[PDB]
Amino acid sequence: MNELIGVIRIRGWAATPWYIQDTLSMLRLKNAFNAMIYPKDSSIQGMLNLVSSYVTWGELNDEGLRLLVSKLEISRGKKVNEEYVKDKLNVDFQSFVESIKDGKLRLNKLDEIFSLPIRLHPPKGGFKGKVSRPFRAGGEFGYRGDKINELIRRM
Amino acid sequence: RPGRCYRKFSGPAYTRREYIPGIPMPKITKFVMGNVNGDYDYELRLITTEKGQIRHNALEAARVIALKYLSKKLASEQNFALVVTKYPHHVIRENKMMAFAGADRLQDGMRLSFGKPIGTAARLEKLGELVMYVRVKKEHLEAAKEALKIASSKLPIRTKIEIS
Amino acid sequence: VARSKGYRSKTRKLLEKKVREKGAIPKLSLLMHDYSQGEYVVVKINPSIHKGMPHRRYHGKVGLVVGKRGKAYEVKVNIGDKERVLIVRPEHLIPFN
RNA sequence: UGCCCACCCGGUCAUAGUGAGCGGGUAACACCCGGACUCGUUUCGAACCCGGAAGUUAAGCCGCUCACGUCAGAGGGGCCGUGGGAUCCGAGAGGGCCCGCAGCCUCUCUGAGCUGGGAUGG
RNA sequence: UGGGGCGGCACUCCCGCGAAAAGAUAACACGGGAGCCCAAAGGUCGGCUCAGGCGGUACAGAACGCCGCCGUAGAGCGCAAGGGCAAAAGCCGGCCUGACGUGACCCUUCCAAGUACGGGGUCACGACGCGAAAGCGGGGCCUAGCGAACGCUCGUGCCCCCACACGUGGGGGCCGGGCAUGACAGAAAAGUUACCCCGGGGAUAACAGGGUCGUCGCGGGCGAGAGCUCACAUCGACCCCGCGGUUUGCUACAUCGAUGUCGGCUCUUCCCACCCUGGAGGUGCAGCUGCCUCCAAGGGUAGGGCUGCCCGCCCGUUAAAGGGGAG
RNA sequence: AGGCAGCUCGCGGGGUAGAGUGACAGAUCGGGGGCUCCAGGCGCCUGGGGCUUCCGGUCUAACUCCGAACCCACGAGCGCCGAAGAAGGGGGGAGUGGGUCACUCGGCGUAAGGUUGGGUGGCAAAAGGGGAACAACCCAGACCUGGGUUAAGGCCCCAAAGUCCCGGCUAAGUGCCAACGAAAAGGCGUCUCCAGCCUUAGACAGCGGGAAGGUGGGCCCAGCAGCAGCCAUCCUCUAAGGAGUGCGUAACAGCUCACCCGCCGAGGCUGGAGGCCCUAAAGAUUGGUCGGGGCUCAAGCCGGGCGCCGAGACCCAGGAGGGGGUCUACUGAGAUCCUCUGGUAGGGGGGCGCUGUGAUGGGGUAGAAGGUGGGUCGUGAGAUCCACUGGACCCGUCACA
RNA sequence: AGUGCCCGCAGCCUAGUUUCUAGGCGAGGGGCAGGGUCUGUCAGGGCCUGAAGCCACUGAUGUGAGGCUAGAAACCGGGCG
RNA sequence: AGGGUGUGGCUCGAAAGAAGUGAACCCUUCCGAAGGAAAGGGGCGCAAGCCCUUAGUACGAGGAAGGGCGAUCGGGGUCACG
Repeated sequence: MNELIGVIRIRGWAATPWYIQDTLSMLRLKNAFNAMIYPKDSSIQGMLNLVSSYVTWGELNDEGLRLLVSKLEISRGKKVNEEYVKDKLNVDFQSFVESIKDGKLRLNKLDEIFSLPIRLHPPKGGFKGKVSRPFRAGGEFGYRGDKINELIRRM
Repeated sequence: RPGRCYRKFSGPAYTRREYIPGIPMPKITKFVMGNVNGDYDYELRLITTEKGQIRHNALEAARVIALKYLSKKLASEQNFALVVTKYPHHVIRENKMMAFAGADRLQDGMRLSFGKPIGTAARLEKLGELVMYVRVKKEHLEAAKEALKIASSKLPIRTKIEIS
Repeated sequence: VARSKGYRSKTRKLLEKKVREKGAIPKLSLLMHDYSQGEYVVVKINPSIHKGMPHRRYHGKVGLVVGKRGKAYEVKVNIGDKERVLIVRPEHLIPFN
């Protein structure tokens, strides 16, 4: 159990039950191939259990986190007056970490607090890399331990 | 009416006599045969496999066939005892109205199609429940094997035997 | 077959009381404490007492003390997206938490 | 001193109960004395009501022991569910499996009255 | 309304079950009730505690009474059910009439999310009644026992009655009560039309597909029994498990601006659960005649009488005079 | 300036699944003990009748001493939307009251592409890919063009990619089928796995002998001389034998059965379960299959695995439009930023055409109008143009009808 | 009858503008009020009251007129067979 | 069956469209989105292949420059096959 957790959605947004369709919406997972980071807690645990059959989640590593963040683009940015700017440097931080953060003026120091929705890329070589059905428990949908880190590294 | 008509479950149980008038008398009347309290050694029982309901009509026939096979074997009071476990607590109901009223332009069809009591069944709810069993000594288990097995030939559901 | 909308309809065990507490009203200790505005209460109908019996539709819920009239209290409860007031004698009220 | 020991006023409403055995009272509590007046018995001072108060721990009360009832703890045994998912098995009935939860009965052993407010007794 | 009619009321309100531990939740689902009754079966106060069982006493008795012991409801509480109830809501006495007038808020009716009644709850003002009192009493221990407009009638203190005022009579209004509508959220209401007609309806009947298989035919399992002995040569009782969609039962998915309805005639084809013809076998097969199993659909499988048929009965031959499909 | 479609924590509610019946209400099977009455037989015994107690078992939609998962209330917390795009209040205009199916938990009914309920999902109004075609099955929500990567599925050919790998099994074309297509039984037919019993102190099987006798004891029985109807049973005995199994026989006799020896040197035997396969297993609609082709150390199945193809889902690039946050214009035109992008009933925003009226910098006409064909503009609605034909009247702009 | 309390938007003022719910003013608005009226014997209960509508064009919808279009058996009057 | 669609073949092309102030067609150089190789090397796995390297390199949808060539293309009709 570590604080830094993440999730990737692989299912679409049709045929999505009323229970869950808004949850990912409440989890800002509007549509598949998206991610963000959360502080782990029992309160978060409920959603992942309830949305397990639609997503994949687990504990990040340093390698994944650095790779994950490096993707924020012209329309994939922090809540910096909306605009989803392309981070691309501390420059966007340097002029805009002075709003909610304190002391985080280094690109490396984003290991604590919050983020926004990010638009992912398809997993390389097929999400069905060794699997064929996306619906095996313990292998496909839900919690995958550290292995989520390599799974996102493929992304 | 064929035995396939009531094999599965169609709805809840049906038990309260005071709420369900006019139950036809079950065929089975005697449930224990042989010298109970007699000394027995082999302790073989009978086990079912899948769920369902068993009509008493077959059971009573199963009761008779078991007795004759044992009765001819050694005796009826000899070192053996047959006891059937279950009782026909469950009651079946059938819309017989399509027989009488089904040919005179009366309220035919599914109209008022609640069932009517014509038979009873011994309900099965657990996987592998006792149905009958027989107690013998060491020297007659071989005759007891088919003795249960021949009875099982008439039961609607697949059955299992054991030795104890 | 539509069911009658009797004020106690479909209550075969809703008003059944565990045998360990039958008889006349035991819990005098609960009643004696008094409520004021803003208090939060839980409704638990006593089937024994025939006075001021709240309808079953609002049983086992969270209530708010908004005032007092006579020997009884009135209680605000949200059921759907509306508001309602239940004027009840205190002998079906237990403090929350 | 003290505090608990009963009592009156209680809360908890059986783990606090019931039944039997035994122990404790010169205070407290009853038993117990007697009814003219109060009141009262579709007869009775039985009971109630009043006036009392010798005796007395046998009742009750109280404590303890043992039984059963009863709450739990553990053990043994009995019995067995349900949410979440799959172009999984099975024709179906049904069942396994991965994700979350259990409880149910019955025997054995072990405990089993707590507590607020005031006038006696130590 | 599982076409319509007949059937019944599931058409008014209530209990449980249905109904799946919030609420709501269908059935021409099941088991049932009401269109009242009570001046005491109502209010209060007071007193006693039931059904049942045990022991002893004349008549005396299982059960009339009486004296003791046990009895956690197993009685009783008006009416169906459910629930609730033991110094009581039960039983017995005392006094009473709150089963109160007026004006309120609220619950159910009627979830969430509109609303007539009815029932019920909580009140204030006033006076009552009970008890010493606290207090309890606007009916029945709680959940069924009920009716809008309009018009009529009743009680109520006034109000109004005219193009001038006034007088008397007579009218009109309020506010509440009664007079009803059970098809019970309220028209005043009998049958046939096969002489029918009209606009429609596959939201829907009849023939004809599809689904299904209670029935029907067939199959298999098992085997009480009969056969001289011997269950399985042949017959197989009680039961059990399967198939076909040949009739017959339901289904209303398709067809109502038409898919023209029984039989029969002719004519074609199919299928095999084989009637015969071919092959093989068993037999309680001396041979013939038998009886039965299996394979085998190539071919054949008539002619008459009665009946419109189908079915059915029968005539005389033949190898027999198989049975079904193809809208 | 809070709001709440989710979750967590805290704090409450519950009688359903289940379970129990000595905890009520009922249902229901037996035995034991005692008491009581009757019938029979010789005070006793037997059978039957009633009562009690003890012990055991079988069920409950209208039974519940108990009782989950679970669902719900409220507070707090998390999380999300919010002054770019706003809890509440008011107002204009509707259609909608016949649903269906799939999955899942019911009821009715056996059943049903039946009906009637709870929840979810499509579809209706949802294209695109697979399932052969397809309303509903799975993937997945189509501003457009283009590039790339991927999903559900599939990968011998039709047809894009694997005649891809390991191990094992199937002989029927069983099969090559998610939504769909065979029961009980029989099979040592085959392929793997649990028990139990004998085995080098010689296992099973196999091959010859001893395989026996008083005695064929026998009872009734002509004789049953095991085996006509009931049945016992000793040593001559030992590396071996029964007073003895099935054939038998009128009765025998006899052949065998049971046991040891001689060879024999590998397992053998009996209950158990499973996979695949065979019978069970029969319909024609007219004609033969898994889609076919066709496939048998598989192009099948099982255990697994490895690598790829595959859409409009996702990424990117370019263009477009809506909505929302700066400039000019006698009233529409520009710049910039964010963002949104299936579609009936319905509502709303804006735009072209036809004919007439007023005007109108205005204009156009014997070379108009119209027709035919063809360029060019515009998403389109349409506009607009060139050759010819025609032979006398016709447009642009604004506003209006 | 038409007023009196309070929260509080935009804007304004104040100094910081630290960049500003920091505070006042606070239209509008909201909540408690109050008042007029009938009714109730008081609480109450019903209604009205915080100063803006009218007119004209176009538009939409309801209602009544044939009433988007078309579609019947019917009945009646008066004539003609 | 028909239509749109790709490749072509053959046909009409006066103007109205491009175009000699350069169409169409060839090269050469450059930039480069996401995405994304291979031979060789070494190792591992029975195998089927993967792992680091070669490398986000060659490559690439799109866009820029130069050159050489020299007049039809765009467009209409039909037909072949996908």
